[PDB]
Amino acid sequence: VQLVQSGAEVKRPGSSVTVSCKASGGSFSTYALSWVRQAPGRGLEWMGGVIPLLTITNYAPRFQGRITITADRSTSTAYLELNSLRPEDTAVYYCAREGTTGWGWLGKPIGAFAHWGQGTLVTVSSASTKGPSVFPLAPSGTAALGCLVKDYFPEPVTVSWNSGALTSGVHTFPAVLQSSGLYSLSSVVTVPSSSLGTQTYICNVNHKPSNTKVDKKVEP
Amino acid sequence: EIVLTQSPGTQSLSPGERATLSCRASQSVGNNKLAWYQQRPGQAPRLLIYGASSRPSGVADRFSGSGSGTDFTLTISRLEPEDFAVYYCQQYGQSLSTFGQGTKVEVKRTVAAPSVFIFPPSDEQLKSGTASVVCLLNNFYPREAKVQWKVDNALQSGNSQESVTEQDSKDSTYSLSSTLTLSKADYEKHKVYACEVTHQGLSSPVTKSFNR
Amino acid sequence: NWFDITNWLWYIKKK
Repeated sequence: VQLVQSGAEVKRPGSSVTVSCKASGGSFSTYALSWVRQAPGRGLEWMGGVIPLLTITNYAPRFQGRITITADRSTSTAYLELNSLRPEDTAVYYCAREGTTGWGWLGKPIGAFAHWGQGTLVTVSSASTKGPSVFPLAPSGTAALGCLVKDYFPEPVTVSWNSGALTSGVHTFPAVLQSSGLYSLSSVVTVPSSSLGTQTYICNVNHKPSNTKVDKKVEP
Repeated sequence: EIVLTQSPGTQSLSPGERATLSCRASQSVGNNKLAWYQQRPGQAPRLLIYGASSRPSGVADRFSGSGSGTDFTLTISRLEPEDFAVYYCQQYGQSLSTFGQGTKVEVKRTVAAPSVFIFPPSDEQLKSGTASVVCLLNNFYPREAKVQWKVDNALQSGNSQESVTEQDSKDSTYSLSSTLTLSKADYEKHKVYACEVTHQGLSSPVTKSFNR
Repeated sequence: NWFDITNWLWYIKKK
């Protein structure tokens, strides 16, 4: 059994999002499929689910009136629709199907969620795609230095150092969401002071949605 | 609605130790339909126990579940490196399924004060009309830390943000980055930029600062 | 309990 979900999506406040989940393996029709979300840094919240053969949905009271879960047995695909979106609906949405006992995947259902999709990040925002500026955090036995990747949208951004050759002492921090609705993150590394003469330090920043790919040399 | 309470929300333990995690339900969980999941940063949760005490094949037998009614326990007989993660309980003994808020099991180590570094705005950024000043609190333990920005000794509010890394897999420390942001014009109205740090490993607050 | 439905389903479809 594998669940594959649709890709990340940016949605405007007040819009509706649809996220899909394609199952392959075992039986689609007679096993319970649920949706569970997780806001950034927060816990898992069960939203609801569907048993496709019976078309019996079951929604958390908190989402009853905003949510529709459907199942298309011809494609083994399940859908979550969530309406009237607000910033607090920003989260990773996972589909999950109940496990089964014993060998194979056609055994007796266990209710609990054994099989999870990879998750779909839905970001609710009015911001428009924007690439970051990349600014050095110049170094002053141990020195610190880094890069400030400021004002980008949407997530994600990745950062490596010296094309992946420098990992020791590297800390790349979670992004923070600024009042502008744009993100900023920082990446730093600590090194021996004496290497500042002998060695080059370059932060490789990649923001695919804006095609910002900057390799910023950071020096004293 | 069944409220599940996982308390404490964090446990600091050493590799090889035993861990017992509590899940208390506000009402009796129907037919002991209580599951436990593990989640590591950046990953989907993974089912460990279902029906209070049943373990899927594939799941390490050092995880066991027990309890019934309102009082449930996940036991990890001996913690391996990969067991340091977040654990959630879930009840599905009623149509309204609920999760606990999770318990993070993290690596206990000796107290380590942050090394603190302050970074003035880059000349590049200053050209653009904005000034961000960054404070780094590096490799500290435990996670609890505070930074306060002062500008000419005036305490700042509403113009900074911070984040914290995940516990380092090698040295079990945390680091924190804070950015103070001002317009260039406002930045140029002041001289001293200071970040003041408080942490259990410091007998009194540490200040790093520069003079614009 | 909606979470028990599929189990009944599984049982009645064996026979």
